Amino acid sequence: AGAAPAGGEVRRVTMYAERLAGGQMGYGLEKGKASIPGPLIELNEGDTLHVEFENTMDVPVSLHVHGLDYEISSDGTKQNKSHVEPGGTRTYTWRTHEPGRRADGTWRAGSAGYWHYHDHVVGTEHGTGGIRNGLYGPVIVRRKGDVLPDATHTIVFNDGTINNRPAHTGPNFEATVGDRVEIVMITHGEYYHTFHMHGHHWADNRTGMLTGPDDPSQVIDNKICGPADSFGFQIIAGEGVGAGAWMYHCHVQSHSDMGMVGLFLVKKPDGTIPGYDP
Amino acid sequence: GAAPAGGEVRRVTMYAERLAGGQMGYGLEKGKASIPGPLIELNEGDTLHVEFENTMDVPVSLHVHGLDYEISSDGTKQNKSHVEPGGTRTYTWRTHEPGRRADGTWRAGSAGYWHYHDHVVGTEHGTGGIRNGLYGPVIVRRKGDVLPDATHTIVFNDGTINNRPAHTGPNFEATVGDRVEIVMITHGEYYHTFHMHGHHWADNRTGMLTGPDDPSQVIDNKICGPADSFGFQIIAGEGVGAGAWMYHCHVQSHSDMGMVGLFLVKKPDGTIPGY
Amino acid sequence: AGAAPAGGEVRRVTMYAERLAGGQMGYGLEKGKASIPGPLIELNEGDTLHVEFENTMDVPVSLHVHGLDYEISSDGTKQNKSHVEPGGTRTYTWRTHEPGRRADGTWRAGSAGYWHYHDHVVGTEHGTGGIRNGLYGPVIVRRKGDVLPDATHTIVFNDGTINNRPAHTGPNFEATVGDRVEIVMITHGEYYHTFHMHGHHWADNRTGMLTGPDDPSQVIDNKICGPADSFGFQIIAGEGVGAGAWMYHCHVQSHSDMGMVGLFLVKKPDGTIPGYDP
Ligand SMILES: [Cu+2]
Ligand SMILES: [Cu+2]
Ligand SMILES: [Cu+2]
Ligand SMILES: [Cu+2]
Ligand SMILES: [Cu+2]
Ligand SMILES: [Cu+2]
Ligand SMILES: [Cu+2]
Ligand SMILES: [Cu+2]
Ligand SMILES: [Cu+2]
Ligand SMILES: [Cu+2]
Ligand SMILES: [Cu+2]
Repeated sequence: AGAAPAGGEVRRVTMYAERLAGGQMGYGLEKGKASIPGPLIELNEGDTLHVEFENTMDVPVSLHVHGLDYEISSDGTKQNKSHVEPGGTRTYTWRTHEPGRRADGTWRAGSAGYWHYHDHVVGTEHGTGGIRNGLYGPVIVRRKGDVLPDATHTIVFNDGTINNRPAHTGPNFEATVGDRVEIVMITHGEYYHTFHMHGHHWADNRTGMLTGPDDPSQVIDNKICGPADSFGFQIIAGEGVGAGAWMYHCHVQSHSDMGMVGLFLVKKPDGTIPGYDP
Repeated sequence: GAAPAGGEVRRVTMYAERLAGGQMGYGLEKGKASIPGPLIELNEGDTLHVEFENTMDVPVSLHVHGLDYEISSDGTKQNKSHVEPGGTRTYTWRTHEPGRRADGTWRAGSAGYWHYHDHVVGTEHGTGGIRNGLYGPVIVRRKGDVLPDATHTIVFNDGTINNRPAHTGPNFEATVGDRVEIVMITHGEYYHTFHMHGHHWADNRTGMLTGPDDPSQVIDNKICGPADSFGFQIIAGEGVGAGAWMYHCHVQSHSDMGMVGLFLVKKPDGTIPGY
Repeated sequence: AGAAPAGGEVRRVTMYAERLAGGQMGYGLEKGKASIPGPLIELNEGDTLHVEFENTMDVPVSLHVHGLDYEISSDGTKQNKSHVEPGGTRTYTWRTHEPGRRADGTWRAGSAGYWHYHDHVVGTEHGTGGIRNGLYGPVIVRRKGDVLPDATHTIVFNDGTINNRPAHTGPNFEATVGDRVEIVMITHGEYYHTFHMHGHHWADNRTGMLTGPDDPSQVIDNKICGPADSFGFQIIAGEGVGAGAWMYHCHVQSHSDMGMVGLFLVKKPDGTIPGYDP
């Protein structure tokens, strides 16, 4: 229960790229704790982030980010010699800005939104191998006053997997009726997808909720997405529909049949989920 | 005509039936199933009880997008909310108006262009049921929405329009000046792009800009994937006049192989120049 | 540069459809100077354009435009005999209109937007051959008061090529830090794509810029698009990021690996590009 403050802090974090089991690779904030997706990075508009990056891996790796402000030296491409050699370290810097009126009279959009970072050098100079291996994660940049959620869950459609998981293994997320639940939805790889949530719905705009009665944004429960698309939203769990095992899945039929499905488990306050019997 | 405030409790019967050629369809009366299924129209606030009967020999279900439904009306075998052969079940859809929540945020209303479809035939995601034709449109209107003269539903289902054989339309007729509503739904395996000659719409809830402050892009071509639904109203012939106005998927092999139809816009005298 | 005036002029131009080398086909405003993409057409809402069209080729050809007001005789399809026979001429007329209140109290959208024209009869009755061969070009319709760019660049994803160019050959576009640069981005053919620009971002609305602090449009740097989609935007070159070779590419991973890539070369005021060697 709260809102994002105004930003402008200089922030620091250590990040590592590490091999994981089965040919996978992940980003982590502590050694041996790499995850797919990588760790959620949250900033308020105006914040600067210095990522003190370490490549623990035996092959080059990079960190490229969407939406945020970065100089070429933090592009994270071989083009710009801003990759990281094996065993090497590098500080990537991401800046963000508030919205404001330009001198030419136009309005400059702020950095706020649902973004993501990923590798750009593993396998190919566009990171095809590193992204396939799991080198991706979410970045939320919040505008002053944006509503904060009770929990945030990241769902990545990477080719024919969710979060590089084996088919038919979710992931599942739990909430209680009334929780404000934030979804970060990212796509990667070769395929288009359509993200669908049973029992819930959001506005197709920056925050996923209408700004008020004048917001003409479409309200949807199904959204087409392709490689490197990112969007997000906040829903009220069970709003107008109640507790239950609410499925979410890609709606491309073969993709849902092959396992691109998971559960949003919404509990009443007493913890019950009517009719859930897996 | 403009939509009123909703709030009524409404009722329909619906049946799932086998149709010719391994197809299956929904209908509001027995032996009268259609593909797409019947158009369901509600005002925000309405409740709909669908007294549903599975007349076929395989399980079927009814799952809806966008509307408010309890988990018992999800329409999946996972919840045992499917309908066994010969069975019946009442699925209930509710709808709500927009309004501010107690937490201070704005809750969107139910209004928009939605759809219902099977979730259990062939697979536990309805792949065979959707392929066979078990889909239909639902429109929920907001108080004050302008009402159209006609509503036409165009479903891109895999490589087909409305499960029709290639190059068989469908076509739709209007008169210049008619306010025509299009419901545009996609199902199956493929992405598509919907395109209309001679006409354009806003990429927002209603397909019409709300006024001069609406920044929505105006378009005549829209990418869509399985279970996407959108809709819009056009003034037939507005700024362009009468004629056989093509619509089609703009994916080139799809338009070449048959996902094309005609919006046949008539002069007042009933004729179409150039057709 | 400034702002678009109110429209309402009646304009005329010659257009030719011509064969080019390698089995290609292009539109041009001067005989012998066709190009792929075709010439940029720019109109202010309310303007009329009479295109005096000549088919110099040995196959029937047409001119079909998106978004604009055209009568059935300027549809440019075989079904109403508005194609152009080999050697023939025809006047295609495009009209446009301002937004306005209808007498019924509803709001009529204006013609403004990022549009395109292309063939509709070469090879198939949907122009599959003509489009593949290069018969496509951009149309911009501006609203009174739209900000004018310093330059406009057109990027067409046509099947697996950019602008029918051999793979890995760009195109590249040059700008100086602070330039107001306009991108028109058109897709054609068989495939879906995702368009991504490093170092830059835009608003997913008509103009690509937020109208002000009440515009809830998502700000993005990645956008899914399919055959005959058109969108555009304006960016301030290097805004918040500095000079550099800023890659743009399809983000479908194999497409970026197969050469659907180019460079937005943003130069320092001294004309140099840091970290880039030509
Ligand atoms: Cu890139
Ligand atoms: Cu998918
Ligand atoms: Cu659903
Ligand atoms: Cu990327
Ligand atoms: Cu489902
Ligand atoms: Cu298609
Ligand atoms: Cu067209
Ligand atoms: Cu569905
Ligand atoms: Cu066409
Ligand atoms: Cu591509
Ligand atoms: Cu077209």
